[PDB]
Amino acid sequence: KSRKESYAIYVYKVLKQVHPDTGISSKAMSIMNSFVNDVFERIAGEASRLAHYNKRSTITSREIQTAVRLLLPGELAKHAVSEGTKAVTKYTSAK
Amino acid sequence: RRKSRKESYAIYVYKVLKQVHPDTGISSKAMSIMNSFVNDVFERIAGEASRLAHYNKRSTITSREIQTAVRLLLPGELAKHAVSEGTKAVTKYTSAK
Amino acid sequence: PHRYRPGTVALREIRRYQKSTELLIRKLPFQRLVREIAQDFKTDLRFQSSAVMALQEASEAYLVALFEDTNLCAIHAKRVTIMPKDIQLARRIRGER
Amino acid sequence: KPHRYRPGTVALREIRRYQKSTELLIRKLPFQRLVREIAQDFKTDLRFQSSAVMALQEASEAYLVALFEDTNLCAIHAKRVTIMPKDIQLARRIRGER
Amino acid sequence: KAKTRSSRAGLQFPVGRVHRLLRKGNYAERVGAGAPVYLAAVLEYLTAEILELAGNAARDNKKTRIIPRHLQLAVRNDEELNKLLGRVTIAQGGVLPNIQSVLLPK
Amino acid sequence: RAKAKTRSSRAGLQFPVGRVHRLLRKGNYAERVGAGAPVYLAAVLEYLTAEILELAGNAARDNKKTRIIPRHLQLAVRNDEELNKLLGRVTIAQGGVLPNIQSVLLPKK
Amino acid sequence: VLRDNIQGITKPAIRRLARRGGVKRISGLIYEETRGVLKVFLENVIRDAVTYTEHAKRKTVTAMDVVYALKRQGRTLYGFGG
Amino acid sequence: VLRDNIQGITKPAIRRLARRGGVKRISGLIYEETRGVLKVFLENVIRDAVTYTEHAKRKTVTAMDVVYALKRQGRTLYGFGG
DNA sequence: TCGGATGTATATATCTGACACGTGCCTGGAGACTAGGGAGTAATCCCCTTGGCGGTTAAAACGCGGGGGACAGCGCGTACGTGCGTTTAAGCGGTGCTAGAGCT
DNA sequence: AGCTCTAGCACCGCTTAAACGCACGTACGCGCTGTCCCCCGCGTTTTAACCGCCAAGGGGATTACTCCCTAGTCTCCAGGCACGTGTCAGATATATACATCCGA
Repeated sequence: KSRKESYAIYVYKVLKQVHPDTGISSKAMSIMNSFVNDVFERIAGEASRLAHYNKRSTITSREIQTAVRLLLPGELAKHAVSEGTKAVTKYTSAK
Repeated sequence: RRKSRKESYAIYVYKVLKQVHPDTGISSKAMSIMNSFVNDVFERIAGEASRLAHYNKRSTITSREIQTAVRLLLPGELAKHAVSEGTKAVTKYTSAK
Repeated sequence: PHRYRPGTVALREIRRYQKSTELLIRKLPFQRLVREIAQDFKTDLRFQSSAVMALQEASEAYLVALFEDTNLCAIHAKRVTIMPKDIQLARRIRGER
Repeated sequence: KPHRYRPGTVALREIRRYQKSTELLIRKLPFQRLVREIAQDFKTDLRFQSSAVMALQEASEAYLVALFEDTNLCAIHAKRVTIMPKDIQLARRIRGER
Repeated sequence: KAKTRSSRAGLQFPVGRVHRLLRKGNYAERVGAGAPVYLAAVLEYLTAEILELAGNAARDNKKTRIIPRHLQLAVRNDEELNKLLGRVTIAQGGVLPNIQSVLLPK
Repeated sequence: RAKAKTRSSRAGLQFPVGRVHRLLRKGNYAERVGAGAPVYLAAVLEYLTAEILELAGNAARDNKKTRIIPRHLQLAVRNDEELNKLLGRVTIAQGGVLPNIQSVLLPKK
Repeated sequence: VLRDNIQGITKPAIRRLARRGGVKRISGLIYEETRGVLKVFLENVIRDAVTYTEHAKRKTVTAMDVVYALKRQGRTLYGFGG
Repeated sequence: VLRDNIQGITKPAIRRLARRGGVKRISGLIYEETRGVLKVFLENVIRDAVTYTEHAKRKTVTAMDVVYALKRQGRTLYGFGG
C-alpha cells in the first residue's frame, strides 16, 4: 500500500514525555523507527523459537518475557520485564 | 509404555553414503552430526526463504525463493552445484505425473 | 618558519574526524567503485541514491572499526605504525579471513 | 646424566598428540561441578542431563581451543613465543567479546 | 465509547499495530492477547531509554534536537545498549572520541 | 487408484520431499508452500549431504577406517575451503581441530 | 564499462578513515591492503544485494536490498528503512 | 555447598587446551585469565540454557536447552540433536 | 624555561528550511459474538539424575635445575609526516530523458 | 497485462578545495645486544577422577479430561497518516578566548 506505517508519532510522544523541550531530526527519527522495528523482529523472532521448541501454538506474555530475558542484557531485561508485567497487569486489571 | 516415534534423516544420509561410498559405513555419532547438519542447513535455507517471501510480501514459498536462498547462504561453487541440482530435480519432477 | 612536528597534526586530525559525522570517502568515486563491482553480477544495474549511501555508510563504518582493531593489534606489537600484517591479523582474529 | 628433551621439544610432541586425538581435555567431574556451581547461582536445585553437561564441555573446550589459536597468533604477531594475558585480552577485544 | 487498548495499558505504542504485525509476521499459529501488550511495553520502554540517553547527550552538547550523533554517543556510551547494539551500525553516527594514551605525546 | 509413488522417487531424490514439505508447513515458514519448493530444497540438502559424506569417506579411507567418525567429518568440513566457510560458525562434537602448527614455532637450524 | 575505480578512492580518504579509527601513523602499504579489503567487503555486500534485486525481478538495487544484505551478514544498518 | 570449582579445572587441563591450540609456551598467568574467560563463557551459555529450562517450567536442563542456548549465542554445536 | 604562534572553542547575530503544528478523512482498531481445540489440569509411570561406597590408578600437584626468551637498552636509517605549489575532479546547479518501479 | 510518472541516468558548466607531486626532516621501525627470570622438562608425591555398582525418587513423559481462550466475522467510527503550513533551531557568519605546542 501507498500509506507507510512508522513509529514516528509514538517515538515523538515518548520524546515529549521524556524531554518535551527536545526535538528530533527526521534522520534520527528514521534510525529510531528502524531500531524499534529491529528490536520487534528480534523479540518476535525469538518468541517464535520458544513456542516451537515447546511445540506451543500461541505467543503469550511468557514467550515475550522469556525472549526479553534472553535478548536484553540483564538490567535492560529486568526493567523491561517490570514495564511489560506492569503494562499487562494494568491492562488485565483495567479489563 | 512405548517410545513415541522421533523422526531423523539417518536412513536418507545412509542411502546417500551407500551411493558415494558403498564400502564405507558411518557411526551413530557421525550420523547424529550429519542429522544435525541436515536440520541446521534446512532451517537456514527455510529461514532465508521466509525472509525473501516476506520482503516481497508473498504468501507462498516457491522454487524461486529456495533458489535465491541457496545462492545467498551457500558459497560460490556450492551454490552453483546446489542450484544446478535443485533445478535438475525440480525440472525432472515437473515432467512426472 | 613555524612547523608542527611529525604526528602533532595527526593527533589533531584524529579529534577532527572523530568529532565529525560526515562520510570520509568522496561520494562520486565510491559510487563509481560500486558500479564497477555491481556490473560483474548483472549488466546495466541501477542503484538508488540511498543505496549507494547505505553501501558507503557501511563500508566506512566497517573500515573505521577495522582500523581500531588494526590499531589495537599494532599497539600490541608495541608499534604505532599500522602495517598490513596488523590488518591481516585483525581480519584473521575477527574470523572474516 | 639422564636424557632430557630440550625446552619446547615435548611441547611440540604434546601439540601433535593433542591435535591428532579428539579426547576431551577437561575432567568431566570438575567441569560438571563447575557447571552446577554456575547453574546453582541462576536457579537452585537444577538438574542436568548427562548429555547436557557433555554438550557444555564440548562447546567450552572448542571455545577455549579456538581462543588459544587466536591467542597464539597475536602472541606470534608480537614476535613472542610465550602467550601472555594481554594476548588473550587482545584476542577477545578483536573478537568483539569485550 | 471505545477505549483503545493502548490507553488501557497506559502505553503510547499501538498494541493493535503490534498485534497486527505479530499476526501478519507469521511468528506463530496463534497470538495471545497479552503478547502485543507486553511487547509494546518493552518496545516503548526501550524507546524511552534510547531517547533519554540521547536527549542527555544533546543537552550536554547544548543542542535541543536529537541527531544521529547523539544516538550513537548514547548507544555506545551506555554499557548495555552497546551490548544490545554491538552488531548495529548507525548512519552518520560516526564513532566515540577516543585516542589511545600510547599515541599521545609524552 | 493409481499406484502410490513417492515424490522423492519421482524427482529421483533420496531425501523425502514429503517430509521436507510437511516441515516447511509445520514450521510455518510461510502461509503457503509451492510444490516445487520442497523438491528444490530436498535436492539441495541431498547434494550437501553427499558433498560432506564424499569428503568424509575419503578422510576415512585416508585414515584406513571404514566407518566415518566425527574426526573424519571435522577434517572434511575444515579441509574444504567452502565447507569451512559454510560451517565456520559451527562446532562439531568431538571433531577436534586441524593438525596445524605455526611454522614460527618449529625449531630451526 | 567502469574499471580500475578502486584506485579512485584517494590516499587521504583511507588516511581519514584510519584517523577516525584512531590510527596515529599509517604505513605506506596500508593503502593497497585497505583497497583490497574494501574490494572484498563491497563484493560480498553487493553480491547479496544484487541477489535480492534479481529475486524481486527488479533492475534497480533498492536501499532496503543493501540493508538486507548487511542484515544477513550480521552488520545491520539503521537509518535507511525498516 | 559447591564452591571454587573453577580452580578445580587443573593447570595441566588448561595446558592441554593450549597445546591443542598450538601454543608452544604458556605463561603462568594464562591459567587465571583462562579460568576467568571460561567462567564468563559458561555463565552466558548457562544463563540462556536455564532460561529455556525455566520457560518450559522444567527442572532438568536438557541437551536441547544447551544447544539452543549455544545456537542463540551465535555458535552452533552439531551432534546433540536439533 | 617561555613566549610567541595558532588552531580550537565559545559567544553573538542573521537567517532559513526544516520539523513542529494543524487539518481531512478513512481504514484498521475496538466492540461484539461465536466456535472449538490448545493449553491447563490431574493421575500415572518409570527412568535417569542425584547420591553413595569402594578402590585404584592415572593425573595433579609439587620441587627443582636451567635455559631461552622476554624485553630493556641501544643504534640508526629511512620511512612517514608536514608543507608547499600545483591541478585536478568532486561537488553543485541545471537541464533531458526515459527506463522501470509502482499501482491497478 | 497495462498505465503512470518517478527519479535514475547522463551531460554541461562553473567553482574550489581536496588530491596530488614533491621537498625534506626526524620519529620511529627494528636489528642487535644484554640479561635474568620463569617457564620448561623431569622426578616425586599424592589425590581425587574415574569406574562400577546400588538407591530411590522425582520429574519428565504420557494419557485423559476440561474449558476458556483465540481466530473469524461483522459493524463502526475516529486515530493516524499525506497534505498543508510556518516559524524558530541550528547553520552560517563574525568576533575572540584560551590551551597547547615549537622554536630558541
